[PDB]
Amino acid sequence: AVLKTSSFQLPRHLVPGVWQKAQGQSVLARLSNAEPQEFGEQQYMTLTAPP
Amino acid sequence: RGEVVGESAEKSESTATFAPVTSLVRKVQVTQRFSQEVKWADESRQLGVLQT
Repeated sequence: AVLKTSSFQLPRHLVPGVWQKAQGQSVLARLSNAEPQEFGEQQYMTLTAPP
Repeated sequence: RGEVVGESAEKSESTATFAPVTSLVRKVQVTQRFSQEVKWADESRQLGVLQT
């Protein structure tokens, strides 16, 4: 009988890199600019009703 | 196997045959626990107990 590669049970070639679906990025990071902040709760002052 | 062929006699085929075998894998560890007192004692006296 002729020799065939089935008698070797060859292992697969694992190729580098990972294929991924795209992920949706932040909208808020594009639509509203980051203000520089120090650590802790900020407070903002607002007009409630005019004269 | 070899074959003895006369002049103009037909040559046969005889072939090597093969089979594959797979390993397993084993992880083996030793962990030894001691006080930092044992370390300072060994290391200042040069006893070599941690090297042992």
